[PDB]
Amino acid sequence: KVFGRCELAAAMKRHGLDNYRGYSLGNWVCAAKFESNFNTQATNRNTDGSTDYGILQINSRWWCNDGRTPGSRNLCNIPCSALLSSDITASVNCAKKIVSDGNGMNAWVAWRNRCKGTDVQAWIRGCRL
Ligand SMILES: [Cl-]
Ligand SMILES: [Cl-]
Ligand SMILES: [Cl-]
Ligand SMILES: [Cl-]
Ligand SMILES: [Cl-]
Ligand SMILES: [Cl-]
Ligand code: NA
Repeated sequence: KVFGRCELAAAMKRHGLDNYRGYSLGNWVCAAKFESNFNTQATNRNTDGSTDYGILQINSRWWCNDGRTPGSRNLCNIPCSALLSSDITASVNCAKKIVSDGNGMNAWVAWRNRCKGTDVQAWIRGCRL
C-alpha cells in the first residue's frame, strides 16, 4: 500500500505516535516519507547484509528476524515480513520500542538527515486528525 500523506498521519495518530517520546506527528510522517515514500512494501539492503523493511524501514540487524542477517537480533520479536503489511500496527509498535531505546528518532538516518530541525508540521498541514 502507498499511503497518502494525511491518511498515514491519521493512521499514525490512531496508533499513538503523536508526541510519543516528545516527537510530534509531523516527525513520524516526515520519517516515513523519506524512508519508504509511504510504501508499506519498501525493502532496502544495507551494506552489512541486513535489510530495512516497510513504511519506517525497520532494520533486521537489531529489530526483526528475516533469517538471513547473521549475528543480528530480533528485539521487536517479529518476523521482518510482518512489517510489510498494509496495516501499520507492527511497524508502529516496533518503532515505539526503537525510539525509546536511547537515541530517539536519530535511529532513523533519514529522519536525522532530512527531518530533524526542519518545519515538520508542514507534513500534517491540512490533515483531519
Ligand atoms: Cl508536527
Ligand atoms: Cl537472521
Ligand atoms: Cl493501519
Ligand atoms: Cl501490522
Ligand atoms: Cl529524544
Ligand atoms: Cl497542522
Ligand atoms: Na534480525
